[PDB]
Amino acid sequence: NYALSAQQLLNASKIDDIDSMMGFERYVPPQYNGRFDAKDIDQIPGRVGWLTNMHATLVSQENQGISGVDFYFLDEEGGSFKSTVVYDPYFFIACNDESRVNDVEELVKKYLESCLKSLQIIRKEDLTMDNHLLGLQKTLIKLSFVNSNQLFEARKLLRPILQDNQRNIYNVDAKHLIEDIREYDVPYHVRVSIDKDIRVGKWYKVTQQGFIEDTRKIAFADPVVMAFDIETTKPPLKFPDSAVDQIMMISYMIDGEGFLITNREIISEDIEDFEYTPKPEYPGFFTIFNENDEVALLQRFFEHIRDVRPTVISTFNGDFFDWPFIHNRSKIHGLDMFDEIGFAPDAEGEYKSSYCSHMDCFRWVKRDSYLPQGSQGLKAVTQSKLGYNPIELDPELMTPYAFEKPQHLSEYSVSDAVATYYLYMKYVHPFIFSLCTIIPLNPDETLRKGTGTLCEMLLMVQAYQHNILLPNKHTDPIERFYDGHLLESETYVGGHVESLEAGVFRSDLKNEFKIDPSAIDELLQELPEALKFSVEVENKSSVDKVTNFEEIKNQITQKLLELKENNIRNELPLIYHVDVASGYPNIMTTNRLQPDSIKAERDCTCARKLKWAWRGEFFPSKMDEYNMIKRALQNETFPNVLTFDELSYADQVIHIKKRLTEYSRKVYHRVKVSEIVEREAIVCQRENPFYVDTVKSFRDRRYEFKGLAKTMIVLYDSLQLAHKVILNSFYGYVMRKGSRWYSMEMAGITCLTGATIIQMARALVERVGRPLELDTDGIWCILPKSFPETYFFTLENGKKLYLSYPCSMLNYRVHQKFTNHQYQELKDPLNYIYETHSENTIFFEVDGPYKAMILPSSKEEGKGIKKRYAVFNEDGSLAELKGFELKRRGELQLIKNFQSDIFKVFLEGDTLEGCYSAVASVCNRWLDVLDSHGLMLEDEDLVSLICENRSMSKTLKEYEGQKSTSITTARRLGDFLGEDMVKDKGLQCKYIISSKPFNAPVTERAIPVAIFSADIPIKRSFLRRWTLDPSLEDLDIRTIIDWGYYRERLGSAIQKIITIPAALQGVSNPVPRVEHPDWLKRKIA
DNA sequence: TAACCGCGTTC
DNA sequence: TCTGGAACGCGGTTA
Ligand SMILES: Nc1ccn([C@@H]2O[C@H](COP(=O)(O)OP(=O)(O)OP(=O)(O)O)[C@@H](O)[C@H]2O)c(=O)n1
Ligand SMILES: [Ca+2]
Ligand SMILES: [Ca+2]
Ligand SMILES: [Ca+2]
Repeated sequence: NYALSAQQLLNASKIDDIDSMMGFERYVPPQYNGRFDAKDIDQIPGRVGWLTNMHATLVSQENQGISGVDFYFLDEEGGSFKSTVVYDPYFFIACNDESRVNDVEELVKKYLESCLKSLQIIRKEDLTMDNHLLGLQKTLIKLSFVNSNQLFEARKLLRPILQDNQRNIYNVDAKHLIEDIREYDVPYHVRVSIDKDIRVGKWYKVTQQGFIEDTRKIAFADPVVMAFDIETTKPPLKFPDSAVDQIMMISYMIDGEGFLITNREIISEDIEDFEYTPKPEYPGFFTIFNENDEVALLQRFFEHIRDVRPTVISTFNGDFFDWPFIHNRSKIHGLDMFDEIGFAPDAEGEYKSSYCSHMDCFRWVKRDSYLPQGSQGLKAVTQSKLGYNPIELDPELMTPYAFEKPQHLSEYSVSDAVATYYLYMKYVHPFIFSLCTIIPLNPDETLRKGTGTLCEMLLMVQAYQHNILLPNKHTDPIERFYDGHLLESETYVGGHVESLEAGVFRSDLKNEFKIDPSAIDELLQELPEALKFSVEVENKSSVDKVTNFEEIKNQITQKLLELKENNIRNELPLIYHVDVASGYPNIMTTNRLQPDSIKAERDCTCARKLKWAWRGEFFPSKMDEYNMIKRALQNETFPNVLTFDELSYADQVIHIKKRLTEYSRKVYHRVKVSEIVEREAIVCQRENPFYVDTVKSFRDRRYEFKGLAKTMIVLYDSLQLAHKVILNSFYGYVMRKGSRWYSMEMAGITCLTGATIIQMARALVERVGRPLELDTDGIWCILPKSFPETYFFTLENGKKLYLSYPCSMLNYRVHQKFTNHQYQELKDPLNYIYETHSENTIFFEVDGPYKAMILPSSKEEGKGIKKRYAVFNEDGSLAELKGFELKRRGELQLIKNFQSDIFKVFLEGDTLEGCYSAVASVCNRWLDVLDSHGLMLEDEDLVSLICENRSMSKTLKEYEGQKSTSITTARRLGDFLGEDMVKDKGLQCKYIISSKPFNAPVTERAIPVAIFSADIPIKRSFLRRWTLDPSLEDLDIRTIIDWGYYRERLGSAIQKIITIPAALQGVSNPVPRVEHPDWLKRKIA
């Protein structure tokens, strides 16, 4: 009813009251009936402020509310204010016929009498419309409304008329010309922010005309920024519960000033003031508020937020723990957190306020940090991004340390707060607010929304600003068939990966090369052109201004000629990485790839016929058994009591696929059948390049960031990764569900074209050297030391121009075989003149030379290991480590600690055999611990090394009908500590494999490690039940551990990184205590 | 055995 | 409701 506007107006009245309490009274700008000129900004009457936030709202006439957006400002005088803007929400109607739009308009004027406020004829460009490249536009009816509810009230009324679309059959209505509705699902506050070009993070003069952007102001304003971490009482071996657990202490930092509140009914002593300063750039003075009760703690917390009026509250995982814990504690205690500090949970359950953004730094880590999930806890993030190791305390030991050593518990509390404040200010604050200047979202949404949604935001701004009609969101095809088979998956062949060699490759050991002579012949033929290519395209200069071109040319010709006569050679190597820079982006731009450019047979040489690969996974069942399964389901009854037809089409196909899955598993002994079909698609080179240019803009931006190559802050590159996070999702947005611009064809052209390029690079490197590993756009390789390497052109300006022949010899061939000579661009739009030119932004980059690269080998004959290796810089430091369990989250700590200790030893020795002998000494030492059943290890160190931690993605209940060590652990954790420990997601499952039950699967022998920290009577009872050994009396873990399972695991690793690779390099087993697979035993003969 | 799955990584 | 992609290692399951 109209009550929705009453509820929403009552919310807006309490928000206004809270805003005023926090210093955000509404500012109405002074009247001026004079002209608005940007140069007159100081003359126009108004208020100037830095935009920090923005929220949609409902306002009254100053009977139903009017939609608007409050904008929250920080003024130059240190104060603050908010200012509202009113804007009628709207969406469009498209027609089937443009000669009868007025007939359509009349009908809509009557059906939506109680909804419509305005109606207007708008013209927009439709990229799906014929001859739209010659100026043709689509006519639309723009329906406007007072507030957002009346818009949704219209959409509810138009759904009947849309779903329908009687007379004598023997020889139209105004309702049947309504085609679809467009731009109906744009979030209101985004619609306003886009139409008015208003962005958080920019300065404005709020005037009665509008917001006047003040480009003179360069820096951000300085908001009051606050961060806090809460520590609570925790049941031993169990998780905390707001229902029964109190808050020990809240620790927080306002603007570099640290504060700590203690609950004196849980904290055993009044704590005196102290300081925690980890690095001198992170100063932590801390003042303590030793309050007696939790009430006095929650109230001091609330009173302090009201005092400092903070516009940014930062947390670390505060949406899941801190905020809902404080909320529940305050509700138990009669406090209403909303009336206190204006904070409350929203639909997604996160905690937000109107006057203040809540910045959970965990959301930044997960999305934009480019950190492995095994390093996304606060401890790791602090080390990698802040540069110190913070205070640590066993969570099993926080609750009792409240009484025994209170100061120690407090030292941990401040540590969490100091890390969170400075992590926010040095990383999340600059990136999020700067991203708000280009993305029409408030800080809360810019921090949390998926990168795919950030891309749609950027693309919608371009579409609106070129008057391009938005496409509706993609609707997923519920069912699709191939050759009569139900497809369970449609996809494209993506990156090309190749393991080519394993073993140890090091700059101080010679390698055997066989140099194709025909390869050097070609390289000599293309050398002159490719050499001009380096100065004029790679370096953007002129061969005439060079002074050493022929010198360098002759020097390169010699090294190649020698390697032509002297083909077979045994010399020291050149370890190199070669990668295409912004590869997938540049491939799309070079080829002018955008979803609206992919078209089928149409009148529309703007061909760009490009190839992609289609892979389909279909049920082996034919359509006839599909119908049988359907009819069988129809004869069945489903719950909500519901016939199969009463169900939604999607739900029906879920059922059909499930029963079809079981039928194929029996009758066909399979579930899916894969078939790869090569396909071709047309890419028009004259389409509106709004998508292509949006990617081009962000790519050129990241080039600048990377161009900040320093040889004192490197955080510049800490943001180039940010541009990459957006660019990568620009390639993925085309396959995203619910996308407005979708084309599998475009994503497949990008992948297949990239594979073609990387295989061309490999095809020549193999004829000139030895390629080691290849993945998507990169190639790890070793080249002879006598191959032409680095050269500097001498310019008449005294300038020096880099030249890596190995790179430019490939770049020239790329620009010779993959250049788009069909790129067309609008020269003069007034008379529609298009001009064609050749475009190729695809370039390779080089890394190295590197001291050492270690590549592991498979346990299966012939196969290699992909996406895993270790590289070392010439100074001994670790350059790259990829794939190994050391980095991965939750692996057997023994393998992680063995790998950390083993890789650095691959640098010692003066021969390939001596390297393996030194690395084997470390292997035998680890084997000694496992064969010593941990005799020289403390029981604590042994559990740490022998425990494997796994994170259950979902809840145990959703894993029904499935067996896993994580499931068995979580089930056994429930039987011992209650069903409450298995309620939240992300359950970390720490377990140990037991020897008994003998002859039993590993999954049935996963004992949770928390049982060994339990009471001695509780220990035996559950161990007995889990070993199936009633006689059990000994409980030393050394007696229960299946030392053989752990020895086989250590052995598998030794075989893949050392023994089997050594055999492929000719060396004999360097760890005979680890025996070779039988196939390798046979090969030695 | 061959086919498949969950997790967490490299692109 | 909100929601970028595919290729790959490893240790387990099932029938
Ligand atoms: N999280 C990621 C990382 C990479 N890619 C894809 O992998 C391609 C190549 O990977 P990479 O070389 O890491 O990306 P580039 O953009 O080429 O970056 P760089 O300049 O470092 O080579 C990217 O273009 C992108 O399409 C992706 O889709 N998602
Ligand atoms: Ca904490
Ligand atoms: Ca790349
Ligand atoms: Ca790179």
